[PDB]
Amino acid sequence: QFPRQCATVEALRSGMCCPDLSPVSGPGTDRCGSSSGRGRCEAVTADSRPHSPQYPHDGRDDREVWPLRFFNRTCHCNGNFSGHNCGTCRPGWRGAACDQRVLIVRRNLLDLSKEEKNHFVRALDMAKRTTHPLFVIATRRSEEILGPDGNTPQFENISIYNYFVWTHYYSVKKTFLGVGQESFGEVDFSHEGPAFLTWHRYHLLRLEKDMQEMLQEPSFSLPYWNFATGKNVCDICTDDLMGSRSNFDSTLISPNSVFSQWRVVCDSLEDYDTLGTLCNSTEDGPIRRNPAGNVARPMVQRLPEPQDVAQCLEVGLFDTPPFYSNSTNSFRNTVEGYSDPTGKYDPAVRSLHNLAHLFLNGTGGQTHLSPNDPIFVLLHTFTDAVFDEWLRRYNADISTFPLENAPIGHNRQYNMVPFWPPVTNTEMFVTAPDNLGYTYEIQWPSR
Ligand SMILES: *[C@@H]1O[C@H](CO[C@@H]2O[C@@H](C)[C@@H](O)[C@@H](O)[C@@H]2O)[C@@H](O[C@@H]2O[C@H](CO)[C@@H](O[C@@H]3O[C@H](CO[C@H]4O[C@H](CO)[C@@H](O)[C@H](O)[C@@H]4O)[C@@H](O)[C@H](O[C@H]4O[C@H](CO)[C@@H](O)[C@H](O)[C@@H]4O)[C@@H]3O)[C@H](O)[C@H]2NC(C)=O)[C@H](O)[C@H]1NC(C)=O
Ligand SMILES: *[C@@H]1O[C@H](CO)[C@@H](O[C@@H]2O[C@H](CO)[C@@H](O[C@@H]3O[C@H](CO[C@H]4O[C@H](CO)[C@@H](O)[C@H](O)[C@@H]4O)[C@@H](O)[C@H](O)[C@@H]3O)[C@H](O)[C@H]2NC(C)=O)[C@H](O)[C@H]1NC(C)=O
Ligand SMILES: *[C@@H]1O[C@H](CO)[C@@H](O[C@@H]2O[C@H](CO)[C@@H](O[C@@H]3O[C@H](CO)[C@@H](O)[C@H](O)[C@@H]3O)[C@H](O)[C@H]2NC(C)=O)[C@H](O)[C@H]1NC(C)=O
Ligand SMILES: *[C@@H]1O[C@H](CO[C@@H]2O[C@@H](C)[C@@H](O)[C@@H](O)[C@@H]2O)[C@@H](O[C@@H]2O[C@H](CO)[C@@H](O)[C@H](O)[C@H]2NC(C)=O)[C@H](O)[C@H]1NC(C)=O
Ligand SMILES: *[C@@H]1O[C@H](CO[C@@H]2O[C@@H](C)[C@@H](O)[C@@H](O)[C@@H]2O)[C@@H](O[C@@H]2O[C@H](CO)[C@@H](O)[C@H](O)[C@H]2NC(C)=O)[C@H](O)[C@H]1NC(C)=O
Ligand SMILES: *[C@@H]1O[C@H](CO)[C@@H](O)[C@H](O)[C@H]1NC(C)=O
Ligand SMILES: [Zn+2]
Ligand SMILES: [Zn+2]
Ligand SMILES: [Zn+2]
Ligand SMILES: [Zn+2]
Ligand SMILES: [Zn+2]
Repeated sequence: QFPRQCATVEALRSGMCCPDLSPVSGPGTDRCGSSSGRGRCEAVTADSRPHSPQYPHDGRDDREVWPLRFFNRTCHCNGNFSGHNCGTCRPGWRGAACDQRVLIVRRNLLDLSKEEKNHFVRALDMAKRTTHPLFVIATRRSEEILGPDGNTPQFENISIYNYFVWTHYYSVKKTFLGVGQESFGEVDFSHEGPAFLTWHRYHLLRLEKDMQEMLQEPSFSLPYWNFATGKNVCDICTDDLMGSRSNFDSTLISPNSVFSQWRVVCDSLEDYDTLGTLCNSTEDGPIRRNPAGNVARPMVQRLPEPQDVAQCLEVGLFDTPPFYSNSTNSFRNTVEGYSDPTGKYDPAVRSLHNLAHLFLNGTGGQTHLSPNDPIFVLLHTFTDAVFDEWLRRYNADISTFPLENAPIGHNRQYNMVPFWPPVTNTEMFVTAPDNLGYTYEIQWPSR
């Protein structure tokens, strides 16, 4: 989850992740672009406030108070600069002085031209195969991060797209259970709590930026899938888009799609939970997808109705106690899909976002794997657009987003795990057009 240049013995020893930008006088000369005034190496701010109760709780999880288990100093950027070394710009700005406004437009995948559809599928396929230029991932927990001989960092290179899968995995995986140790209650830093929407928004912003850099196309934008159609089919499961069903195995993707060649990451839960390792960059096994084919669970065999979206946008409180999968009259819990579209909780219901995932009946609907299916991108940009419209309706009213006692990872000033550099739920809780450099071309149902 860290810049390559800080995944070292010295950097972990110093507790500093403050890489050079333009070090002309030898190493360590231009930390955070300080020599041009772009930023400075400073102490990190991490959320101190208490999280909702956990039984048991020994507090040894590396994700608590992220990222202080690893680094306590980072680059704090000035003005409109940003990035791990202050070498780029805040979203909505570009140029060497980061003084030129930019606005990109996220569009319905089906409204794209034939040529733009092909461009998008080629870009995703390239992200799947190209090494992330900046980040490396840990294969081991903190206490074993330097290897058996105490001098070998257990980090691996990873593709742009696989890094997107890994960060989601790391946010949901179980805290490691030794011998004789009673099983902990489950935690989730990115679902089942108010950080659901701010977490997934940043996730997307980072993938978009990585792909813009990979293509050298500053204007590249992620499109969205309008899943609120009521349909009994996936209307983007064609061989020019996300891939139709294989005629040889109805849970596989058509071999006339590039996505039939993708192999998934993070699918060895049993090894992670027994050996106490983390997901590494080795791929293993194809995407499984089978839209509408969950015969056991019939409620999951049709997609959300258009009016499900108009209804959830009436729910006027962002979230409500106890800030969890059983909140009621919570906009967040409604869009996430644990409560019906009017606001009303009910443990049997699956709506909106959760329904879209479960409809896929495969890789796309297991929480540790789901981003391995690229439909995840398009389902999350749609979910984000609903979030953005709610932010516009209700003047970005953050007041019900709890400062304390939310499930771990979900307090308002938590650094969303495991993103780098540190970034709070607060920073994503803004209207995108004016604050984050992007808008959606979309029409809402008028009820
Ligand atoms: C910011 O980070 C600095 C730590 O760097 C890493 O990054 C953070 C994020 C964590 O991951 C951290 O674990 C990493 O090390 C941090 O400075 C570091 O602070 C630690 C904790 O105080 C220092 O270690 C302690 O040093 C004292 C005194 O130094 C002696 O060193 C040797 C012995 O090894 C001999 O020369 C003498 O005995 C010296 O007196 C030790 O007494 C102490 O040992 C005891 O505590 C540890 C656990 O803390 C036990 O395991 C031992 O058994 C002992 O009971 C520690 O080893 C470390 O030197 C220091 N590093 C540097 C480079 O300065 C800084 O404090 C953080 N800043 C803030 C604001 O938190
Ligand atoms: C995608 O959809 C598939 C079909 O809906 C999902 O598979 C089904 O998942 C359910 C829920 O876990 C399984 O239910 C269990 O069934 C066993 C009994 O097993 C046998 O059931 C029938 C006979 O009744 C038999 O024909 C099957 O071959 C099984 O051997 C119960 O004892 C358990 O308590 C539990 O209810 C189904 O078995 C399973 N069905 C099939 C056809 O596999 C699949 O999980 C979905 N995948 C994803 C990722 O969403
Ligand atoms: C990266 O992650 C993969 C997935 O966890 C690792 O591969 C897996 O490693 C385990 C443990 O070494 C293998 O299990 C063992 O297999 C032997 C031989 O069949 C068996 O006798 C043992 O009882 C044990 O179960 C597992 O098969 C293997 N799976 C795959 C896909 O190869 C891999 O080692 C990780 N890499 C690093 C650098 O940690
Ligand atoms: C992990 O990757 C680094 C960096 O790779 C470079 O940048 C990537 C984004 C991609 O573009 C690669 O094709 C690039 O090569 C590798 O770094 C090289 O490592 C060797 C020795 O390990 C060193 O001699 C080279 O000079 C390094 N180059 C740079 C730019 O740092 C590294 O090897 C990879 N690690 C493993 C285990 O494969
Ligand atoms: C809603 O469900 C919770 C479920 O338990 C916890 O909820 C979150 C805090 C989550 O982050 C996890 O730690 C847990 O799964 C119910 O919590 C219970 O609350 C009662 C009353 O306050 C308490 O005595 C219980 O011990 C809690 N449960 C556990 C597992 O300890 C909560 O009551 C539910 N509320 C509604 C309105 O249904
Ligand atoms: C930088 O960008 C923000 C984002 O909208 C803008 O509001 C602000 O006025 C800008 N300030 C500077 C330092 O130019
Ligand atoms: Zn804790
Ligand atoms: Zn998710
Ligand atoms: Zn291009
Ligand atoms: Zn209908
Ligand atoms: Zn999701």
